[PDB]
Amino acid sequence: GLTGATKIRLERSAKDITDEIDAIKKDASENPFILEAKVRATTVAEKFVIAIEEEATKLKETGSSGEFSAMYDLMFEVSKPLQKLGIQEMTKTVSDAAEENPPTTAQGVLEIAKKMREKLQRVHTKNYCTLK
Amino acid sequence: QVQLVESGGGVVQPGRSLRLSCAASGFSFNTYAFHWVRQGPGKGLEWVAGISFDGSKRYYADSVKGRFTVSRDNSKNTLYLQMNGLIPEDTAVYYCARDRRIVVVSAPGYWGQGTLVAVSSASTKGPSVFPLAPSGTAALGCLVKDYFPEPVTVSWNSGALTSGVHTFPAVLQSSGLYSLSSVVTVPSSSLGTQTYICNVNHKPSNTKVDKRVEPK
Amino acid sequence: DIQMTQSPSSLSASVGDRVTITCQASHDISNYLNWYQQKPGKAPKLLIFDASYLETGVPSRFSGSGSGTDFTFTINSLQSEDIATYYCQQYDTLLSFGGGTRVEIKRTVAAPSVFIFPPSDEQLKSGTASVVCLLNNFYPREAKVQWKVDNALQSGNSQESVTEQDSKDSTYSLSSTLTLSKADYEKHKVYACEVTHQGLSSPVTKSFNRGE
Repeated sequence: GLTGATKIRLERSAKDITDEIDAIKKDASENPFILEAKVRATTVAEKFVIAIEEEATKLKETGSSGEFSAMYDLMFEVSKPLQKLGIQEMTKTVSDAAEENPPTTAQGVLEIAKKMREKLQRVHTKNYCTLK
Repeated sequence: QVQLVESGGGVVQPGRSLRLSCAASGFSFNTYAFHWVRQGPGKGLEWVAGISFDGSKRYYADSVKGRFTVSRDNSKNTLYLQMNGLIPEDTAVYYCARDRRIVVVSAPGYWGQGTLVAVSSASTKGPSVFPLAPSGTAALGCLVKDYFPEPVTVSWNSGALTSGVHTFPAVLQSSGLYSLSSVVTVPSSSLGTQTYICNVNHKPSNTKVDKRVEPK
Repeated sequence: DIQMTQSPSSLSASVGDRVTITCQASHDISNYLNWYQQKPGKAPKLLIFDASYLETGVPSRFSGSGSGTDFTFTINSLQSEDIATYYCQQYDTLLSFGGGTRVEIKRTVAAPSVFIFPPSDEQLKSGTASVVCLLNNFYPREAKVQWKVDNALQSGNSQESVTEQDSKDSTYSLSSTLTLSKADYEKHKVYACEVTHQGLSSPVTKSFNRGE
């Protein structure tokens, strides 16, 4: 699947989401903890989607079908702990986008990543603005 | 048109090794992840192993972790399951399944027919086939007796006869060998004009037997 | 791990009823839950995915609901062909199935058709005689098969096999096999099969005479 720095960067950025979620899960909607967790998780998750976008662009002319599909596989995997935090249809968002634009090319991964980033931003904005 | 065909089932002595394979055609084999699911006789489904679309991630149930390994070969479009140190609790019909979604590991969508693994020290024995002659509607059948291990398949008229067929579940006799009876109900008018033949197959012993059933 | 507990273990419903099955997950699994149907002799078939989404080609009468730990599977109007064992499956942590729910079909009482089969001449040459009694297309499953050789009741020399309930008429079929040696077969003449069922006003006996 993924090789080289693309493998290192994407895996680390995906692990940064699960580290923060595990941080919140044992650190200590109108609940001020659910609100802050969604803002925190979407911040680090968005960084991961940007890295997905950057690495796909870098691999546009040289990446293979299996490399790009592995980036979607990572996006699907990181959507599960994000959905368990209360961001519903997070998995469906990336899974439906993969059906419309299958991740066999860099452009296909970018389309998937665009919808994932947009979803993560709406959740980030709605929860942050509720803090007030 | 998706087909999945498992192979490699039969008798294996306890503590030995057995390998299972699964053919793919026809779909994009490299797109999908695959699963192994087994079902003991009369028991429920147990997810055993899974492998991602690339072979970079392999997952195993706690009951088989450290003892089973699953692999794929995209060039041959086949999925593999290595079973080491077999125990009688591994006796089951093992199903190879393709994932419902592309790329990701979510759920077994398309299944194979399954192959039966019998973890036993008993010897493989082919069955003896005897006719059940008939005497409105008349009934006739075949008696498949004294075989090991499961299963046997019984078709009528090489599959042409489908209505009224009742192939009974196999019973385990005191001898340790399996017995089964398959019967069919046909009009008594079609007794001296329609030939009724049952096709008995026992793959572990290479027993292809066709027996004519006629009234006495 | 994640423990999936399914309920009920089995149920009996009539054609047209609304059947409901529950899965419970030991931990939160969001909606990473699927529902499978395994008809007798067949491989499992996915009916509902992601706990509420009907798979393409599945009849509308099947549905699913739930998120988190409690899940529900429903058959709006149960059909005879719907007899199967239903399994939930989670994919939150690895994959695992529930214990399954057996769905049987309640129908009207049906009496069995009783047939008697003597041992074949070919098998008799081996030194063992098997006499087969067939109970065809009856409901309910509960039946009593008595073997009588020269009016003598038999026990311990027979084994019963019952087919799964039929997908079309929801009836069962039973086979009883009377096995004895060739020497014992040729020592007696009358071979009787007394059957008792809820659908018979009085027990039905099917008999033959050896060679006749």
